[PDB]
Amino acid sequence: APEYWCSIAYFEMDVQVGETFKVPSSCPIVTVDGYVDPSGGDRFCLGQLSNVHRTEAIERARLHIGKGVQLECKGEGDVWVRCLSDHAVFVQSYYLDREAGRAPGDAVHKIYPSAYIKVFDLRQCHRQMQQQAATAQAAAAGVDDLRRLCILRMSFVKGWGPDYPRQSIKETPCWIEIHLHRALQLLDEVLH
Amino acid sequence: GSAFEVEHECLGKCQGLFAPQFYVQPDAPCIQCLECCGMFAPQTFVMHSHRSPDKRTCHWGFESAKWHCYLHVNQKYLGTPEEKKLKIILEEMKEK
Ligand code: NI
Ligand code: NI
Repeated sequence: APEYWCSIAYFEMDVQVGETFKVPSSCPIVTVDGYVDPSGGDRFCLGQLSNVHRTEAIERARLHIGKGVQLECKGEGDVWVRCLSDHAVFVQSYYLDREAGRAPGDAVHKIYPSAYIKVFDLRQCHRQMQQQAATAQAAAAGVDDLRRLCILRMSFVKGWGPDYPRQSIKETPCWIEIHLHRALQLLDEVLH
Repeated sequence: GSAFEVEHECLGKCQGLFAPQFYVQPDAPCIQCLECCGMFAPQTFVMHSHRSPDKRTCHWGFESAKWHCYLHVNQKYLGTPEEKKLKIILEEMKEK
């Protein structure tokens, strides 16, 4: 159904850099890297982007983005990441929180170079969604929270931990937030 | 003179000195932990760390077999003359 299967916003620390990259439903695999072709379509390059508030440190980091990552939408809306870069990437995924037995949002998931890891399951998201809503309703008789089930965030190069010099992802020199549109349509139906 | 420093960031971190002279067989100890002074084969170096993971971090997809993807030059050599030279030598050492 949806026109774009996700859309991706690039940030350097707490400032969005560049425009939001929308990914057409006919481009199930989208590469996000450190090079410079501005085309659009199935590749979102970050090498070329300007930022008036850029620092030496952010510049340094941008060098390691390199081949970056692929984000692949598999069949029934499941999302995989493949880390083409030669530096690891760090991810926020409730699915990975679950798979590893951690409380939601209470871990960061380092993905290692060459790795190909599954970071979201549409059916699970939809189930968790239906279920939490149906219960909270019937108890009476996390909208901002349910929303977060349909979103991944990832930092190239540097992780953020308690546990790390930097505490949140907006303190990392170059990261992205990825809104998954089928998940968001489903939650829209659920909320009605 | 000919050995250069290297590093990895898997399941921890470790810095070492790589001597291309000694890398004569796949299993040849050519890298020394700058902390413990032990000599490691590349694959075993990639498994060698004195720090333990935060256990707030979860590590996905790691394999020592893929050491070639994880081993880099020391950040000391960054934004320096020698960055670009050492990478090709390192890349050459990955081919073998
Ligand atoms: Ni060890
Ligand atoms: Ni030790």
